[PDB]
Amino acid sequence: AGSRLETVGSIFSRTRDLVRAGVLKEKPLWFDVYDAFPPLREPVFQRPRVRYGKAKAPIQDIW
Amino acid sequence: SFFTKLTADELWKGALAETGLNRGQIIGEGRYGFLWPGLNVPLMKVQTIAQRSKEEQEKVEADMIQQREEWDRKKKMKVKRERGWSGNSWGGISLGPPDPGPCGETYEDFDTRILEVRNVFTMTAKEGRKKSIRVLVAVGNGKGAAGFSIGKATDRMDAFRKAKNRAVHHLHYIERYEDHTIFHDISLRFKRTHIKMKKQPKGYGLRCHRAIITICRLIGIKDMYAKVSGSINMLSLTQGLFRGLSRQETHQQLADKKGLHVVEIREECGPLPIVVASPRGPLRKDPEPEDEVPDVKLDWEDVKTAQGMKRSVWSNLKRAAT
Amino acid sequence: KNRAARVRVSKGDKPVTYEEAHAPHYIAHRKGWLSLHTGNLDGEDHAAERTVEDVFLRKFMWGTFPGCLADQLVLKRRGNQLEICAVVLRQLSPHKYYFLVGYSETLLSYFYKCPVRLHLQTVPSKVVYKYL
Amino acid sequence: FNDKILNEPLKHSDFFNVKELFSVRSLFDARVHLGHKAGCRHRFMEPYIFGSRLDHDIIDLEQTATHLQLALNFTAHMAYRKGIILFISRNRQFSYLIENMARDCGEYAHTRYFRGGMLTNARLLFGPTVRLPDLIIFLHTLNNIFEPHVAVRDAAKMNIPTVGIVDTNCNPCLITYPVPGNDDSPLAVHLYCRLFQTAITRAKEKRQQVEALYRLQ
RNA sequence: AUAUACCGCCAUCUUCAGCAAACCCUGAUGAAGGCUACAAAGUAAGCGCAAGUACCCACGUAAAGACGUUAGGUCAAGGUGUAGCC
Ligand SMILES: [Mg+2]
Ligand SMILES: [Mg+2]
Ligand SMILES: [Mg+2]
Ligand SMILES: [Mg+2]
Ligand SMILES: [Mg+2]
Ligand SMILES: [Zn+2]
Repeated sequence: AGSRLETVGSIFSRTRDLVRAGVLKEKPLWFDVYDAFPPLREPVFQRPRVRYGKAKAPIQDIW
Repeated sequence: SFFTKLTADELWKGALAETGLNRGQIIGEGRYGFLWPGLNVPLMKVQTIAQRSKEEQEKVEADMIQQREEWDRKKKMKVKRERGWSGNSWGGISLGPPDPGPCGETYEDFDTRILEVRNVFTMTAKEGRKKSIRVLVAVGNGKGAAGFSIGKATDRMDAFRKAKNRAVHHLHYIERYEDHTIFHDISLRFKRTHIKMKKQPKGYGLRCHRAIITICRLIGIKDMYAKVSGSINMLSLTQGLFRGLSRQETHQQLADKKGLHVVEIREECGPLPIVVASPRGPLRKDPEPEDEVPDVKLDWEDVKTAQGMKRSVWSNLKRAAT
Repeated sequence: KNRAARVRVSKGDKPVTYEEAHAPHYIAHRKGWLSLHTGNLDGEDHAAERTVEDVFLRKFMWGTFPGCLADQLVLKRRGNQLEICAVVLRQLSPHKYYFLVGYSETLLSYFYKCPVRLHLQTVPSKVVYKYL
Repeated sequence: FNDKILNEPLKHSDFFNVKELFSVRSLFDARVHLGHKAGCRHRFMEPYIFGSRLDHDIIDLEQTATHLQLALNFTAHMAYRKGIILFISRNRQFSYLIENMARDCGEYAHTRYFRGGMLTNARLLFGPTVRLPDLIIFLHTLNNIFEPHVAVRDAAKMNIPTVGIVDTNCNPCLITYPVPGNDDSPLAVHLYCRLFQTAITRAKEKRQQVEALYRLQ
């Protein structure tokens, strides 16, 4: 089948879940490697909201 | 004359007026009683050119009358069409299971139900009113996974298959506390439409809006109270239904976001504190700060029901069984 | 819009034949004349009846082969001899087709007083040229 | 049933020993730490900023090494799993290199104008049965107009994991394995085409090793 | 009797270049929209222009001109729906 909602969850959160409901009759081949070495961030889409009030970037200046 | 007679295709073209019969007549029958050894007989064996009688012909000509009439009564049959939400309205009309792909990839568990049809128009340059039909389906097989998408084309039959073959590619996995319900009482708004959707115990029946009955029967959620307020526009209802059914915290997540064991108390049971989920890993030795009467901005329509002051003659109705 | 012999394109679900998929300014360019007699030359007689002999056969054979006469007829004439090339369908039993060959070859021959000689060609389906 | 060479190297950690092929000293002299100005610094990249020395954003190389080791681990397992690997780039400066890189390895590239819907309309724009490329490597996630490249949104939709070289302009939300690094300087990409080629060429010959081992067994 | 039921044959824009099935994407999955070669989402069978063909050439004039627009015109070319007269 497939699920091409890039917003409602990351591609691991869909491919783990579409094989828990059993609609996919075969897993993708990259699936076990994410199940072995996941990245440090969950790659879900977030809208870029923009800084408005007294909320600057928390970076520092190098001196 | 003879040459004024013409073919059959130029007859139905002139009589049907779609620009703004020959199944029983075998080649061997004739009105005058007649047989030929080529056809209408035992083939090549009666082998003499001979004719019939008159009242035998009155037996087979009356047969043709009953064949056409019975075939016409077969044309005049009322199809036992399933009633979806009303007669003469493509409401909860079930289509078949959606179409298989170009290599394999069957979808035999899925079901498709229509949600809203709309004869939509747009004034174009040449033709004027361009009527297109804008249909909306939902896929789902029970089993926690479902989806929905829209179709838009210039014909009824061709717009349905557009929406079916789209929605099997756009799927959510609606998680469930064990099958029949959801996790927490969720209340959201999709652009105008405040939907309050609360968790219910078993046997309650789907006391929820006419669309949401025929969506959760495709997800497997068997009973849930869902009062939709504000605007009820069918596509904006469903895209609000589907996010808050997906933006959903399982009991193993409620632990693992906070640590601590999640306990549940059932009123029909005793005080038996059944753990539904312990965290996968550590355990926190800090009990929760039990600040009573917290600032959870609760609704108003739950307080008037929990007080029981107000009433409606359609508040609690003995309706049918889903 | 001239609408002489042009089948109109509406969808891609009407199977058209090669003789029907050409507009009638293609009769020398991409087609030929379905009939063949020496009438319309300059200047030779017996053209006046020889079309009435021509239009009768395309209204006769479409009756006696109903639903199985695939394309238009090829009505030739060679002196006191005329052949009928004809494509048919492979649906009816060949005991009935030969009965129609032997019947029509002696019916019109006594009607127009000339040896009519029908010769058949079978194609199982319709030879689709375009799917419009 | 030969899943015994497939089930093994997920239990292992760094089965290819890819960590010998890159170091923080070796990364710095490819000038991977350099970035764009502090105006166009993307809001989702501020975790991966060391600081702003004189309106110039430097990248935490201690955060790259814990990403590049996890990124080069992914592409090495997948070329070992005979997966199909692409390279998408649109910089026009390294369109010769990342193509000539792909001819050196056994993997494919697409370094020009992305036709709209190449992954999502794949069964029509190509033949009716096509094996979709089950890994995508970005070397410039921006177009020639500094918009996110369209394959960052289609590879999410067509459900194939993508790695990328995400700079201070771009959005790392849809790249399933971000590597925060410089990409517009040629000494960066000369090392960036170095590490993504060595890790998959070792991955090919490691696959041919273990298969004859169990075929000799 | 009805071209305000139609086939059949055409007029007009047409001295046009468009129309399009089927898929994909974008609009929070709203009516709809889908242009950027130092290229940001489109792909496209199919039709028409074009191209070929006739005439004295490759020029030219013909022929060709889709989908639609005007309930265009014709029951009085022929056929024929409905209603009528017999
Ligand atoms: Mg009714
Ligand atoms: Mg004209
Ligand atoms: Mg002219
Ligand atoms: Mg032309
Ligand atoms: Mg009129
Ligand atoms: Zn950059």
